[PDB]
Amino acid sequence: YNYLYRLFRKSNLKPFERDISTEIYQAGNKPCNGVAGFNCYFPLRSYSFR
Amino acid sequence: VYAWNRKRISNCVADYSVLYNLAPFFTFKCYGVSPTKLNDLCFTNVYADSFVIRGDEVRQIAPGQTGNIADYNYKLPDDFTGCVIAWNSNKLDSKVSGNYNYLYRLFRKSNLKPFERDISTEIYQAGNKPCNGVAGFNCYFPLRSYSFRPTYGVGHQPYRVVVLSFELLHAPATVCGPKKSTNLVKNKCVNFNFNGLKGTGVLTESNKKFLPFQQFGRDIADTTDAVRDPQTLEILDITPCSFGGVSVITPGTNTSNQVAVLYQGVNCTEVNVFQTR
Amino acid sequence: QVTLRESGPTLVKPKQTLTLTCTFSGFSLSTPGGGVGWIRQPPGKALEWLALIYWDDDKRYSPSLKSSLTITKDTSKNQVVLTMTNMDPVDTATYYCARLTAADTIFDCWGQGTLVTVSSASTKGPSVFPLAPSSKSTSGGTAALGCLVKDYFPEPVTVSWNSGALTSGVHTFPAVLQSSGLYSLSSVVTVPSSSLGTQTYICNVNHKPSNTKVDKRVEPKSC
Amino acid sequence: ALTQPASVSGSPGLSITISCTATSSDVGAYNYVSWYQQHPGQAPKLMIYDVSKRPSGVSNRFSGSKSANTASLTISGLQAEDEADYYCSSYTTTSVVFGGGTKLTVLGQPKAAPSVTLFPPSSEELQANKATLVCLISDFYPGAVTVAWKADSSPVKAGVETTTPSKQSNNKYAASSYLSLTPEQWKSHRSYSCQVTHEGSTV
Repeated sequence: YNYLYRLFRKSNLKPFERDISTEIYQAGNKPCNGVAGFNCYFPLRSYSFR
Repeated sequence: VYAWNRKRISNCVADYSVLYNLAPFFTFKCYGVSPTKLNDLCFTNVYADSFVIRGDEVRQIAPGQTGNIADYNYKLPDDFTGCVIAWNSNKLDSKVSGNYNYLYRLFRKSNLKPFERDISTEIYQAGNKPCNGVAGFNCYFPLRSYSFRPTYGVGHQPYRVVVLSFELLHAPATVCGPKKSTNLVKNKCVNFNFNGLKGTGVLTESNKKFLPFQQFGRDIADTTDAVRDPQTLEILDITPCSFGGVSVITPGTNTSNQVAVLYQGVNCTEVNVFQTR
Repeated sequence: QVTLRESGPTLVKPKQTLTLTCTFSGFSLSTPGGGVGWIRQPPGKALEWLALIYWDDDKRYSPSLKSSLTITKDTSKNQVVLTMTNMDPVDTATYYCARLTAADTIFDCWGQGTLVTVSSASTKGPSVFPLAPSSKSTSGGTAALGCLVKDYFPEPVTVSWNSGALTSGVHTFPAVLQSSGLYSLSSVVTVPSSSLGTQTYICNVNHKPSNTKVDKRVEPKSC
Repeated sequence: ALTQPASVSGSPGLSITISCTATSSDVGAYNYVSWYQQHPGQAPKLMIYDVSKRPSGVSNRFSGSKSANTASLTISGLQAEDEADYYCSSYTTTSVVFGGGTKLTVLGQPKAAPSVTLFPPSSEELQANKATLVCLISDFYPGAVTVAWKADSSPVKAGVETTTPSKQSNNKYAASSYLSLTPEQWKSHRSYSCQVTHEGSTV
């Protein structure tokens, strides 16, 4: 829970662009707010450190 | 389980978006590049496997796991760059008194190697005795019988699992994902990407006759001048966007500040007005 | 749509083997998850499952009755046949065959029902004698005429005055079991005294177990 | 097995619920449960399967749920054409149980009066000694009648009792009168008048 990893993002990343966005991921064709939908998950993958 | 099929598809268009409008697939864990950015990615050799397991055993299909079906029935290497698809199939694969139409191997000497299908069924072996395998207690049948009854909750219900083995090896690809086809904008300088060929220009209607196999077109100066529309077979014409040089006519700063503008290479349309040669 | 009709002899000798069939039409039995079963409904009781077949020749039966219930499939002609032995005077009930589309939809579409009343008695000849709509029924409002079909043991028998037309009007009430161990129906039609003397009215008895269809009429009498 | 309430009453417009208890539930998780409807004289038709969903052709009045182990059928907006038996069915470990029955009695209807119809016997069965005069009455809401067949003498029935609900389209209980008229005593009987007594209005 100390070190983490961010998943894919809708917009691209320019040089020195601090991505601190943790909201829903581009709901679009289906309301993804709250309940996750297809191709829409929370952009935060917790890494495992054995 | 032990006779998992393999119907390899090649040289076809694979639109994975069709699987989203199907039955709820709450197992789409793409252990690969990207589950979202998947349609815009061509593949070379895609191997589609299929098998039916229980509910609490779907977590063993991931690359690297222990258990019984991930070590002696169907084991995946720790290099699988693809997706796993599973869904509850208890609506049609669960009957009264148990569905005995799914057999899974239980007793196997060594661990199953990557991508091996054990279609043979030989009785297991034992110690200092040559059991042929009739009714021996010391020995046992390798395959077992699943009991898929609707009397079981989430975990013991059948789940049809289907994986796609994306090789992604460096070779001429055959399975390319589909791309959208926006409406044609004729007589308006825009960007075009007709079958990889990029560039900008004014797409119009041409009058030349191409050959049935000739797709693109060129000129005496090695420039794409005409390409046929991939959707509708019609000969178009590619003329670049209206450019040209600008030359300012100034009578001198010490005299005045009004200036005239000359747009060299235009017909007073692609911009008092006076058209010169 | 799905049409589940039954057939077979309703009346038979006791301690025999029934041959109640179920002709299905409108769907294919080879669909994954499909199947046709059999449900029993005793008079004045609840439903109870007896047997069920599937699309892979699997024959599931009730755990209580396994030595007599033998179901078979004839998809070549689309006719599911059920056979049961050791007929006792406790199995008299209206049988239904319903299609099991899937596990979630438990017997969505059902049949129509065929009562099998076999305890001791055989068939009996029905006596058809329509009741004449005399001045008593005429002056007493609607001159309701009804055929007096009686002296018959099998319960399932349909009647319809001037079959084809005049769907309404007929009462068609359940029969009464008297001390003779037989049934009797007196279904009258609600046709008023507007025009009934110059026409012809036949209730069209359909006592199929006896294989008899006596169509006859009556004339206004004088008491 | 599955136990169900025997008699359930409901006012027109309100909503009533059914109970499909466990009763030593060998069903396990009790995933799938379907409710049927069987009117008197017809075949049971499915109303709601997979209570989280409903089949096509069923109005929004029918709905179901299962909190922990008991399935309930919530029927809102009761009407006259709703008095039928319901059955909850699930998948057991070795069979398909159908449970018990549940009769719905929707009160709040005016008490109807039964019309007497004494059809005279035709002159075809009298020559064969089969006097079977009938006083078929119907169209009454309570359902408790007692015919008083008598030719100006002691009233007797002798087979009139039949217990026929006959829930037809008008939802009115019918009856069935059958006389044991002696073929030899038909001459002595003047007309054999028929009198029917109804509930409440005994006269």
